[PDB]
Amino acid sequence: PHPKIVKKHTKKFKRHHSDRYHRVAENWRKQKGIDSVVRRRFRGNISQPKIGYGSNKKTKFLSPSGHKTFLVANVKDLETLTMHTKTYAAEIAHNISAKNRVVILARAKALGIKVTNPKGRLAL
Amino acid sequence: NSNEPPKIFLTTNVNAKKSAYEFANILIEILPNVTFVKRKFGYKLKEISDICIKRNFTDIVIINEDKKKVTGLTFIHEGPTFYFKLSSIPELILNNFQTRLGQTVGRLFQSILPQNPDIEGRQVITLHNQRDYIFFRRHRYVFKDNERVGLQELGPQFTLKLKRLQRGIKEETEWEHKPEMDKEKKKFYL
Amino acid sequence: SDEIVWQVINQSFCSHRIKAPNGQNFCRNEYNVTGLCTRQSCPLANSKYATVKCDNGKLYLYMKTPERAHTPAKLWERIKLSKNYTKALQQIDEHLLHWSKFFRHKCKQRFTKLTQVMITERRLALREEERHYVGVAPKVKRREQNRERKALVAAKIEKAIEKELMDRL
Amino acid sequence: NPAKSASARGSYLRVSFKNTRETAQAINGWELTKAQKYLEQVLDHQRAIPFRRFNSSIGRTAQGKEFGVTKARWPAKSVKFVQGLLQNAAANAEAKGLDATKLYVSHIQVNQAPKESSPSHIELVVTEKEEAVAKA
Amino acid sequence: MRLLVSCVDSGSIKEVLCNIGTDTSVQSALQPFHVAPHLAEGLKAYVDRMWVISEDEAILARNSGVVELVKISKHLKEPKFDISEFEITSSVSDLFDDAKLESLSSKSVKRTKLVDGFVTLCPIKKSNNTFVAATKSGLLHIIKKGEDKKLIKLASLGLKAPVEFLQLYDLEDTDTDKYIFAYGGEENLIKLVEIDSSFQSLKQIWEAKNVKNDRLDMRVPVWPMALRFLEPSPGKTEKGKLNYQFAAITRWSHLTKYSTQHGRKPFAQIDLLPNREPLSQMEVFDAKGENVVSSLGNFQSETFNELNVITTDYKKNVFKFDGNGRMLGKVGRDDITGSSTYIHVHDGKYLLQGGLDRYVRIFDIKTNKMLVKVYVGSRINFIVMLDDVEIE
RNA sequence: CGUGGAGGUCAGUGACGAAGCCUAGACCGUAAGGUCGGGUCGAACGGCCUCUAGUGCAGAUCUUGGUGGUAGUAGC
RNA sequence: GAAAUUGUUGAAAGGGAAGGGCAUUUGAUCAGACAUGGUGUUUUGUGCCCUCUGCUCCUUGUGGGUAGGGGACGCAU
Repeated sequence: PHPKIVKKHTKKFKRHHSDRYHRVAENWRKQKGIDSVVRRRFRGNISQPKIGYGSNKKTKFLSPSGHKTFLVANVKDLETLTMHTKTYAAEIAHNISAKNRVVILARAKALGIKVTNPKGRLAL
Repeated sequence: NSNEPPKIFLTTNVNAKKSAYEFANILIEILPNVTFVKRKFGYKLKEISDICIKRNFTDIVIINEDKKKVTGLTFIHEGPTFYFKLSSIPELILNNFQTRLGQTVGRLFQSILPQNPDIEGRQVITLHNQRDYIFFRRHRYVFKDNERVGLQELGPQFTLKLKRLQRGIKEETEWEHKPEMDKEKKKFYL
Repeated sequence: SDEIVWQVINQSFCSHRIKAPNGQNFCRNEYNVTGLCTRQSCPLANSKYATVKCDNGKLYLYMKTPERAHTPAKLWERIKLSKNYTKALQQIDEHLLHWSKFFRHKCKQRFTKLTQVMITERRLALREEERHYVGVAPKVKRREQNRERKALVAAKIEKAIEKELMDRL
Repeated sequence: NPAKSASARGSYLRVSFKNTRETAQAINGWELTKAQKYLEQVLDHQRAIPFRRFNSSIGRTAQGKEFGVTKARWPAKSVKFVQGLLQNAAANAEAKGLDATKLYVSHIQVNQAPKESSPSHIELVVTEKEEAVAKA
Repeated sequence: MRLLVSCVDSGSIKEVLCNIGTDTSVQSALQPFHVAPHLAEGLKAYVDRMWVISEDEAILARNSGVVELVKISKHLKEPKFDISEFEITSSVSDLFDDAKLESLSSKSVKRTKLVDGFVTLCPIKKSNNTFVAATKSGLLHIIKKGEDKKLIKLASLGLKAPVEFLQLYDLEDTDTDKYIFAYGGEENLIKLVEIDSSFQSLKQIWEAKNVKNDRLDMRVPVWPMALRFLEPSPGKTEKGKLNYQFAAITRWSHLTKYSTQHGRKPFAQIDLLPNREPLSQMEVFDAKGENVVSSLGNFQSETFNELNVITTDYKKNVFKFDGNGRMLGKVGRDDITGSSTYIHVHDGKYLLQGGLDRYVRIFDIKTNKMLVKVYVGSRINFIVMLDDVEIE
């Protein structure tokens, strides 16, 4: 197995005053106003991003179920994962058709790789 | 047929999460002598067929689930097997089945639902056929003194659509619905 | 000489390399062990190398050396390998002799994995005849929904019921 | 339920959005012919039609005692158009074969149009209320 | 035309009468003259197979386990044409055994129980009254029709059961007297058996053995569906070995080309289709509508490359292949809606068709156009082309 | 990190649905951003290695367009 | 076919405010494996296993590829 996966901070950072205005969006950006409250970090305001939140190099990039993620298109591509079924799990880039997915599926169970997003575009 | 009561065997998908068991519990009303193993595990369908025949199961109903909504119903009677798929003792009605292919499914739902047909229905199960779509829902049957019979709609509700009809258990397909078969528009089958 | 061919492969690109979202970057070459193009697994800069690979038959150990380096059409030698996992492993660490530890350690593994793969694929060949996957094109959807809606709309569905009941009376 | 229902639509009317709005809202849920009765009674200066929204310059008036409001008005233009809508909705209804004794207005809507007037788009679906909706 | 078609619903035999170009799918096209049921004995007794040596004489194989015999004569109708009346002169009854089958119904993958029925009915020889009638269960009823006008049972013989298909090798001549059958079935390798006109003696002279294990080091299944002989192979005729050539279709879509002089393995086993598509029956046609075949169907020429075959699935499709397997193409692709039960090349220039769809169809080989389509309103398993007729 | 075009390369993906837009779905990044699941849609488009720019928005009594409150108001 | 902005239906709170931060609560709501084996032990067929008999290409080596007659290590049971 793996260590226990700890995010250190699980809440997406929002841009100051994002909600009070639409002409402002939700993608974090800095505050350069030297008067501003969010820049000088007054109590009770939003939390900047800062390096200390950087996660644990051991479990970094790990999806929760414990694997990592690797993004495949055709079967010839997932054959690179014959070795690592214990670390990487592979999922199927969105534009793949419903014709080839089912192929990546069957062959991806034979190899015994975990596909994070099966059930995409496939009924029974 | 009109000899022994239909003694049926309902089933489900392999894993078959909640919704399946739900709709199962909505089936138990419209049929009877209905049991179901409630758990199915890996076997080969030959086995299930045999063990059913020894137990005097005339016919088996297979529910199919997409883990979310029920999709498709296979009816297997030693004889033909139907694959429908669906989108949401009493009396019975059918409509607009007139055809060979139609009267096949007619013979189905006239065999299955009535439970060696019974009577006194103040609530009726209505199967109507519009183009390439079998529907049924269940009303309750109330005369209004002049002519027209008022009804309550007491549910449930959903349409079927026939897709497979094939001769043995699995044996050969005697009809299909292609994707293209509706390239042509006015056909209407049954 | 080889270290250069590496460094070229480590700055310019290989035709084949992947760069997964985390920092590490696969090597999709058909012939390599471990599938990560790094100094010691990238078959293009080694000049001495050995892997295991399925033919659709059993698992041929492919080997190369410096001497056929210039004669690619035939460079990889090839060996078959037994169906005795034990005897196999003995064949593998047999042919590899003073080939360094890397290739015995790893080649053995690739054998183990591909064997297991075979065994699985053999199981799955025998299973679940039922419920194949199927796709449904989008306009298939749209068509079905609408045509259904119109189907119901066309059937006023009580007029049938009542008229059938006046019938039964 | 569409199976038992009838739809009337209107569009590109030239009215006031606000007046048409309310005078649409007032009848939501009413039986058919009592509705026509209403619109009739309200076009002749009997029982005016309450405005819960736009209350500036609206004189206190007694008859609004039915609805909980002292404010109402006798708009001319609006109840004409919606009146007709109820007409043709009744036509669509009858040729459908529906039942005018069950028939009431299940849905009514108005919403703005291009442009400076304030034209409108109206939607109403009457339906025949059925006794005994659902078991279970 | 005048044709016969076995009606599975009532267990009868319809006769169909009409021109080239017929369709019932529309009021426009020209219409069938006549369709008739005859001698409808019930779902048990529906006709398993049918053979007509000469126009008046047609032998019934009847699923009740009963062989009958049919005298045919034309008479006035009710333009102008004639029809016939069909009444049974001779019979020999209860020729089956179910229970021996039923004991193996567990091993097969098929359905529930296994009915006994006739998997072959035909003449021997090509000038002879003899008939070799085969059962699922292995029982071989060999019955020559005595000149007494009556059918008489010559022998009942054993096979290694069940027996799916059986074939007589006539390509040599009528004379040499010592008859070769090849038969096969469930997990049952192809087997060459021989029989004398003493008709009590069958020795198994040859038996195939399966191809080597497949890609997965698993074992390819064994299910030969159908077999058609060729000439012996030219070249140096070799020590100890029968000289024959023949080719067989498996459920598993394997085309299998056997040459004894080579040995016991098939030298070519080639899957025609992706992933184990189940097939059925067979026909050997030729490109030009030509007649290349014996009267029981064995293709005549000594090289496979000159072979072309028609094979069906269990769903709709009907295919045309070469000796190599490269598909020539579908037939009735845009038409057939259902399992195509029966296909017989006729005169090399015609194609019989019929099945669960309930349209009897007739297609042309080289043009690949549907000539004739008739709605009998029944599942029909079998078709025979009677006299091609004028229309008055 | 992202945007527009270019030179390679994935024998990349794509009418079995590319882009795009919606999303009270999920995961990943500390963040810039990224990647998948549904939904609508119809024909092109993306990842790695490098080049080149008309390349990143909340503001400018900013420009152009669309909308509102003001209000069915003052009023005709 | 986006946003602003508006209508309808439903949710929810409100009577003196909305918005944000840390945390749970309650409601709704959604996701939640084609996991279904492994290690052996025995019975028994088949064949890439055994024993005969070949054939072939070349990097001629602790190599591939392939056929036929038979018999009892992988596979199935």
